[PDB]
Amino acid sequence: IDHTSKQHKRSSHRTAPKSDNVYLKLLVKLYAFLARRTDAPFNKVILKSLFLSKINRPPVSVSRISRALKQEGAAQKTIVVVGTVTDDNRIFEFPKTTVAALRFTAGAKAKILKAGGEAITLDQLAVRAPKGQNTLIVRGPRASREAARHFGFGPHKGKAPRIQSTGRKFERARGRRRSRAFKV
Amino acid sequence: KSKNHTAHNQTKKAHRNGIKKPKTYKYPSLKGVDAKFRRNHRFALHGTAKALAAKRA
Amino acid sequence: VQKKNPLKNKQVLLRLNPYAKVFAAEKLGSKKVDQAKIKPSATALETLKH
Amino acid sequence: FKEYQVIGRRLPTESVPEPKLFRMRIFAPNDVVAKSRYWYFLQKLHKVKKASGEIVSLNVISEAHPTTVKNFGVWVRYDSRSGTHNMYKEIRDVTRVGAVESLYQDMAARHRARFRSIHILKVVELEKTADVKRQYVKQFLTKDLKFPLPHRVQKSTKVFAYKRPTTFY
Amino acid sequence: QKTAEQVAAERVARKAEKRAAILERNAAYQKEYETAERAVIDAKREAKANSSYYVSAEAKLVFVVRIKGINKIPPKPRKVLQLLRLNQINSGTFVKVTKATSELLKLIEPYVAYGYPSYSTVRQLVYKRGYGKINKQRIPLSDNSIVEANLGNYGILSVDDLIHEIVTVGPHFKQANNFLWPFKLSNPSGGWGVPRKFKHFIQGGSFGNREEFINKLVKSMN
Amino acid sequence: GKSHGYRSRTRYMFQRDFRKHGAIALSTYMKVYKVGDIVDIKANGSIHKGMPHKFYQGKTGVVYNVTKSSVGIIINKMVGNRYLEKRLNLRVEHIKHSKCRQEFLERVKSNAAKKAEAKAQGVAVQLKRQPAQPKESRVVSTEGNVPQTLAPVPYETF
Repeated sequence: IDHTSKQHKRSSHRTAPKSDNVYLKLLVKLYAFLARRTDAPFNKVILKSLFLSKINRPPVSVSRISRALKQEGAAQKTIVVVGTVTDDNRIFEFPKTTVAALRFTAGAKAKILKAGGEAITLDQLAVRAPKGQNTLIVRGPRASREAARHFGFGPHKGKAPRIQSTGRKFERARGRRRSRAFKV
Repeated sequence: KSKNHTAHNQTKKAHRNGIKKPKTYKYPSLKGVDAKFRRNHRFALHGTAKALAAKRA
Repeated sequence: VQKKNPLKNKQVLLRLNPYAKVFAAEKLGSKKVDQAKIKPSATALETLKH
Repeated sequence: FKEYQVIGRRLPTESVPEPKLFRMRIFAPNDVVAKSRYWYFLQKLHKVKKASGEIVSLNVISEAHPTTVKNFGVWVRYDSRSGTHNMYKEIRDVTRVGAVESLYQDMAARHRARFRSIHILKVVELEKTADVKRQYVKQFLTKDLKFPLPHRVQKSTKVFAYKRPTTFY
Repeated sequence: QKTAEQVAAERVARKAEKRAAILERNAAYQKEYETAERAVIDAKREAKANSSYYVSAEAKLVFVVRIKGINKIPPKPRKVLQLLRLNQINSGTFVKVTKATSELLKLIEPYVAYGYPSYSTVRQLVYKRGYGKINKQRIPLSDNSIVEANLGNYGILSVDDLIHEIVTVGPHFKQANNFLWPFKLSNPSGGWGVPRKFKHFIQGGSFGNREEFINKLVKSMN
Repeated sequence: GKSHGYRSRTRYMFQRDFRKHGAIALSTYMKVYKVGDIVDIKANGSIHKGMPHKFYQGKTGVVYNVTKSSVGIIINKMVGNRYLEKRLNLRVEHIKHSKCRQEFLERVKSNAAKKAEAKAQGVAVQLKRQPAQPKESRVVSTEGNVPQTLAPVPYETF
């Protein structure tokens, strides 16, 4: 029988977390329960964004969170992160807010709580917001990782070659200037 | 002695990929376009930005 | 859990097409039908037969 | 086989509507082969093709008097390996269809000529004996024809038999 | 939990209303078919009287059965046998004929049989080997309340009401026939009525167009 | 030794034309290629500068740039397994406007009016195109048109 497509093609999607982590598999279970039974879009998102690997769940800075509040008509929304919330000392006046995250750092838990805010976890977020009522999901910047610079290297892609060290005497001559044959 | 060239299999190979189109984008790279035009198209865009700020008043 | 083929059972046929009762009862694969009949032609027997 | 009539128009063009119409007594096994054979015979006489054209009417012609033994003259253009020939065979048969069936066999047996080689150019019931040129028809047009079937043979349904067979008749 | 046995008396009443409405269509469709059949006969006859040859309309609807099995087809008529969805052998369609789809048939002409089926044939297929394509998935047409849920947007509120849209070639042919999953006819019970399946209808073999001798066949392959 | 120089195998492709040598008709140079215009590419022997490579003969692109004597034309050429967009820089003289886009633009303007007329009158439209249908039934007259009995002919010499 002529197969158009590749048969038994897997999901291409973490349907489960390859993480072993007991608690997180509780936190799936509960959000899986919801995703299905609420028929809220928001829960299907959280559930997916739990399964993401560490690379794909990069740390959201409490600075970033602040921006996502300063958005129009969203200063009172409950900022759901699914990932770490990291402390950021570049900002100062971090506003009084609730934030659900998977994990905070002792910097960022304190920096939120100092404001009068509320560091929540995704179960407590479920109680308050089963369907995701007034939530506002934030993601960390995935493309700015130290690997991803090297990804897709070549002429004339404008990207970072993989090198241990360093500066001159290290991939700065032949093929990096007209003066030594050519510029890539 | 050994065989020199061919393109046998060579299309079949190419269609396992798909022969994926360029993809195209709204806003193509203005890199390459006449530099005279380009220069003014920056001031153009500088102008229209300022005007949309003035309309929001 | 068992496909049925609505040209078998009737009861499944008559689970589809409520009309199949009517159709069966009035027979329909039958309807005489028709009619005092005309007309032969003129040329269409001349041309045909040659 | 049957003897389809096939009638075909060409198409209507703007400027020349109501075209000339054509008609062929196609000896084709069915509606579908009729419609080929018609167009195959059209495409050799006019500048029309099944695409740029249309059938008007299939009508299956039946033998008028299909239990009367007839002396059918048939003209045939058949294509050999070498070159293409005309012919004129004569066929004692009770229909045109049977004749033209039994011609295609006779061509196939005597000239290895396949159905696809042969054209049936014209078929004609011959009224007079004398117009029957061929001897092998003429045989059976004799005043008071009697003959035997010497050497009759019996199809025993069984394998064996005990009586020891006979060809009496 | 409570008052759930009353809902049986509710919903079955709505279904007693639907089965009437589905009946009164199918009575009309039967009137539509028998008159449309007659009206072509009458038109043939009336015209014959007047010297004039009446020509039948070209066949709106065509049924492509794949004949050749998968595995030594060229690329182009493999792609087209993929677009009709004749991915197995001995499989069917209903392709609404146009020019567009005539020319797809001219590409795959030696890997398929096809021709112009009838209400009867289309009926016999759909009740027997009719399945829906229900969230991808080959779900069968079992019970006409399912078809109703899927195609209810484009009308079509019974299996017969779908057959209608196929046979007649209604405006929602494209959704009916994409909902109808490809037929998986068996091998013809009589046989292909040849010796050599791969040849064409003037040459004995079972492939290509064969106007109305599809009906005879498919009824066996069904 | 084998050779694949820039104008390889062009013998006929740039061969000017027949009875259309020499000077180029001046409407060529008039035609206004705005950005976004769709353009086909016929080389024009005569005009040696800005000549397209023998590939793009026939190919049909989009103008991404215009300048003094020339347009840029992005043609997405297949190559192996993946179409690389390619930016040409052709002089007008090797271009022609794409008639295919002209027909379409008209059909939009008609599809404006067929909708505007219909919604004003009484909604009902049907305004896509449709592929030529199966011919509907008809009566064809034998009156003044009795059908000729054709027959296949005998094989004569020639």
